[PDB]
Amino acid sequence: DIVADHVASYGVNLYQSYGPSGQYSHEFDGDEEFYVDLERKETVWQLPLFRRFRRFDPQFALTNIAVLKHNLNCVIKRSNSTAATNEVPEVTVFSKSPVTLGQPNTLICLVDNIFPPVVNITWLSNGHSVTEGVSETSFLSKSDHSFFKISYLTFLPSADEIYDCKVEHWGLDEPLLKHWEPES
Amino acid sequence: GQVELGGGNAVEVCKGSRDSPEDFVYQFKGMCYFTNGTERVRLVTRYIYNREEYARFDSDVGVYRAVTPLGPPAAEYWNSQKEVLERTRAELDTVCRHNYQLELRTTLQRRVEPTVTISPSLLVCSVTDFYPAQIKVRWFRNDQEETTGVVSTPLIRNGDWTFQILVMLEMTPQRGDVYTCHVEHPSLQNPIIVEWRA
Amino acid sequence: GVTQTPRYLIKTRGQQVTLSCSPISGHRSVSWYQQTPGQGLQFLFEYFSETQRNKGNFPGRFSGRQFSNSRSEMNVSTLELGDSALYLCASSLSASGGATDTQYFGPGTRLTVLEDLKNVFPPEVAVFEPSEAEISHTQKATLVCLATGFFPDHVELSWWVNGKEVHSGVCTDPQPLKEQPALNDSRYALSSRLRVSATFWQNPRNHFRCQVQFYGLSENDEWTQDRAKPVTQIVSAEAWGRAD
Amino acid sequence: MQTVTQSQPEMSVQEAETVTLSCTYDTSESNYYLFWYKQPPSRQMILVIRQEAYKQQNATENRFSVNFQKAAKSFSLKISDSQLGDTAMYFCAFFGQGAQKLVFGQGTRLTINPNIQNPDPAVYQLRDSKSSDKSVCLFTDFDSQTNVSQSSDVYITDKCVLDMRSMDFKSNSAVAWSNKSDFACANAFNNSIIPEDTFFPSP
Ligand SMILES: *[C@@H]1O[C@H](CO)[C@@H](O[C@@H]2O[C@H](CO)[C@@H](O[C@H]3O[C@H](CO)[C@@H](O)[C@H](O)[C@@H]3O)[C@H](O)[C@H]2NC(C)=O)[C@H](O)[C@H]1NC(C)=O
Ligand SMILES: *[C@@H]1O[C@H](CO)[C@@H](O)[C@H](O)[C@H]1NC(C)=O
Ligand SMILES: *[C@@H]1O[C@H](CO)[C@@H](O)[C@H](O)[C@H]1NC(C)=O
Repeated sequence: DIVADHVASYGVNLYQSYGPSGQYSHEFDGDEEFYVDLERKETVWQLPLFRRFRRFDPQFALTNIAVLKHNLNCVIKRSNSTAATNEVPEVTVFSKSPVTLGQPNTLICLVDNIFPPVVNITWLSNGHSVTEGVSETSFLSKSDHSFFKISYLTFLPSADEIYDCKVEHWGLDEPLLKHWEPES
Repeated sequence: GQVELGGGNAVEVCKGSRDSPEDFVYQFKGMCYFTNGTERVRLVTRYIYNREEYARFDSDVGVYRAVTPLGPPAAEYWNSQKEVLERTRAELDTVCRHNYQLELRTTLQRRVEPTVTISPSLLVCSVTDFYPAQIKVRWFRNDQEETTGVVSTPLIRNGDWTFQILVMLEMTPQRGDVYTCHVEHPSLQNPIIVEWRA
Repeated sequence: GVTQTPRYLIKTRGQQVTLSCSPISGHRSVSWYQQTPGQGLQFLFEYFSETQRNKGNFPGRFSGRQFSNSRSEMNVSTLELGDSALYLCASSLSASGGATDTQYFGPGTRLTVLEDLKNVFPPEVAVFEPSEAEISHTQKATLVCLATGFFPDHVELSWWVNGKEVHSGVCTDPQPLKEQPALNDSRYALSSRLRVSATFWQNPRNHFRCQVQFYGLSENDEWTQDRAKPVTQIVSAEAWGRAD
Repeated sequence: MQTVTQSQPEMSVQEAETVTLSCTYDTSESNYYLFWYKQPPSRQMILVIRQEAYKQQNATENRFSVNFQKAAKSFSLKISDSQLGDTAMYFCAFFGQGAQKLVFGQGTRLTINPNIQNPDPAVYQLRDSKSSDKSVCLFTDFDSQTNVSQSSDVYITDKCVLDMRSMDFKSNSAVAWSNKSDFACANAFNNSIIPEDTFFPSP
């Protein structure tokens, strides 16, 4: 293995036939600095610190992803059309900070060991889909070339509200639901 | 800052163009490894089909190499073009070293003080929302460092550029036992100490 | 190298045009540009692996495409008079993502957009023999070629001596002269010089020829006027050496 | 007019002398490429010099060299031993590794004036080889410091530089003609400065 003080992915480049869809993002020490919205041609930094002080032109991403599309076609033929193997994702739900009823907090749903990078992550509050106060990371790279993805739900902890993170992936026989509840 | 760049992916040799759905996945990773500032920098660009890394350029080697039998046609092609080799070798400077200058001004100066709270469950010391990852947590029972009975979760990556870690202590509270949680972090000149008295 | 066709083209307002480009052998990237005197060099779009990777700010009637061997075409529908320009093709190796910095240009397509074809005229060509005074004064002999009354300025002038094209001793005006400077549809005039020694002009066996290639309408072009259809043609004029 | 600036629309230089063409640029890119293109009257865009931002060594291609001052964002082109074939429109170009768009300056028109050793300015009358009634007036062998004025209803071309390579005899010439019956080669170049030593032979 390579031991180093800091590891950066100055180019997590992704393209896949399903969709088709792609992703361009930069990482530093395992956290996402930005992704490029390929449809809108915009660099979307993951911290307000980064947008104020750092520049990245989205055209670099569009160019590189177009090459990935070319490379993918070439290796599909070279591999005699070898399709990706579905992996079984691993899901964990936890809060961002210690839970106190009435104090704004954040639920975190970590979907780990994702491959291929096609997944549904849905928050349920008392059995119903919730999109308000929901955000998520891009696909974050892993050293074994699978991915993980994290979704967030901002919520007010209350004794009368329970939550589920619903994950749908081809490696699962059925939607996987990880349940979470406050102190009481 | 100045416009940052990624690694440019080499173009593959081609000249033109069940129960679950099929998916063909291509990955390219421009990876920079930094040690002791920028004194030791290593560029490794990885070419992956699905999850199979089949070719890579390694700055410690200086040329592309095949990793699996899928790689020889690509590595030989990329090593024969001076416009690919020399440009990739230069990325150790134009990508890794330059971007690091902006990490020094942003990511490497990010210091988020940990929040330390104690709550019973086993006594749980929650250390939440800190960055960077280096942290030291110790349990103390009346100025006596606990060595046995301490169970800590792994370092938890929240994905929003903060970490957290839960350090639990199996203890028996008496009327005179005062438990304190000591947390050391690069954002703190002095340790954070939170007390819990029965 | 980068090759383009057609080199010259006349169109009327509202028609469409398709331009062809073949990049340098092995190059994967083709870029298109428009050069006008009012806007300079304007980027259209760039193609790689049969897909558009980079785009300029031209309207949708400007489009392009690229085929499996990386040859490219661009198209302009509903041509406007302002679309008259030199349309340039440039190729880059592009062996890795981002490596389109070095672009080698083709010859370009001269597109002239007109309201109609009524003012299209081929040139009249005349050759003027050197004066006896120049020969006495300098022992050199300057022949002059004059091409007049042509529109548009899609012309190429060359000199031929005894059936061989010559370049040494030739000077041609860099840009045509407007015969009617006020009229914005004025026909053009162009002059050229060929200067030889007195001994070469004084050999009556030497044959001098000024040849002007004119690019106008095609044989399969509509023409409803009372004069000859101004087709693409070569108009030439000659002179023979004199001993006297 | 903002990313690449060429403040000199026109430039002239004597043959075999040195000329410097100005170019400054403005960018936030960390890695980029700078170019000079030569566009002769044939309208062919010719790549003359290429400079990489991370190679601070000034690029050179035989007679062509650049003064790349990265901190000043200046990229001037020096043409040494100027040749007649250097007469062209010169374009400064910029390509950022991020935006990946080749951007061109407004262009600089360069004219190279020939070296005229023994000037012998003269006006000759040349008869049409087919009709002895038609003729043109030829102003030739004047020095490079002479400018030719245009018109009315009288056509005068700009001056032209030819080269007889068998004797390396360069010479300037301009042509005038007119259909009206009160034309005259002696009168043809009145508006332009005809030097006092110009030869007007008798017909
Ligand atoms: C992520 O969620 C997507 C939205 O629910 C889901 O797409 C949906 O998939 C179902 C079948 O798996 C489609 O239902 C189709 O339903 C029946 C078969 O169940 C067919 O007979 C119909 O003709 C119809 O095509 C939904 O249409 C489809 N939703 C869309 C397209 O918006 C994805 O499968 C989920 N992704 C995963 C699990 O990875
Ligand atoms: C691809 O693999 C199958 C067996 O899995 C084989 O029969 C087939 O011939 C292969 N493709 C080609 C082009 O040979
Ligand atoms: C780190 O590099 C510096 C020089 O850049 C050197 O002085 C120092 O000794 C190095 N430290 C280690 C631990 O290698």
